Amino acid sequence: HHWGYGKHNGPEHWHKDFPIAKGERQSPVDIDTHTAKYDPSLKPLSVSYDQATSLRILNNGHAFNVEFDDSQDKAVLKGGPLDGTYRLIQFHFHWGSLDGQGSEHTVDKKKYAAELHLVHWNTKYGDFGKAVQQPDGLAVLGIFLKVGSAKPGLQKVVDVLDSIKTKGKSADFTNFDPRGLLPESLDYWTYPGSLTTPPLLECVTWIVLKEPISVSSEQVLKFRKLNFNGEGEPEELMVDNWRPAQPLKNRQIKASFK
Ligand SMILES: [Zn+2]
Repeated sequence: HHWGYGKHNGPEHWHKDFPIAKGERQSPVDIDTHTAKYDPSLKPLSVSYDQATSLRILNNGHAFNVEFDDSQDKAVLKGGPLDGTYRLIQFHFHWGSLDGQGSEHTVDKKKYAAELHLVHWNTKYGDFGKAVQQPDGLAVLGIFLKVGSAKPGLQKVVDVLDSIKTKGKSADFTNFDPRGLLPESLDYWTYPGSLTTPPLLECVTWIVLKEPISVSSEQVLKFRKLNFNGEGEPEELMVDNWRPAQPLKNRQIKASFK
């Protein structure tokens, strides 16, 4: 015990250990599509994942992370609102107990069934731990998931989840291609924000794609069989591991598209 997503340790309690939870640039936020303004100076997003090297998948007790080798510029995000080069370190998801909830960002108050976060750190700061101390340290690519057709490129992830059911379990997860999780369009919204889990550091340029990917009910059902607890502990399904929308405060959300 420790922050989490339960009644006694969930998002409304995080500010006691992490006072930045009530900060000026917290995430996620609701994206009001009518208020977001098209910014013609935003540059196309460059997602360069052809040399991505996945290594491992880990249940960390709040989500599962697919981890990459970030010891060289293999998988990088550049362009869009970003200055410089950001290296992929891990992706993970947030999801609900029901299809009507699960995403962290919302779009005109709509909640999606889940949200994928591809986390990248700015190579100008040398390593992730230094990057999170900087206002432009991370770039997180957020992708909404809706339930409908299966996402073929997700299936290798869902099929390994039985081997990392409980907190602290990991499994080898090499040769996974994250290009198979992207939608067709790279149109996006962007704003300055934070990590959505403690320590809630205000170090993220968010890039949230407009186009959701579709996953099947069977795929998200397997997410919901994971556990927040460790092996041999009372079972607590890993569901509703999302932080709700936070006040936008003095921020503007920009759109890459008209
Ligand atoms: Zn996340």
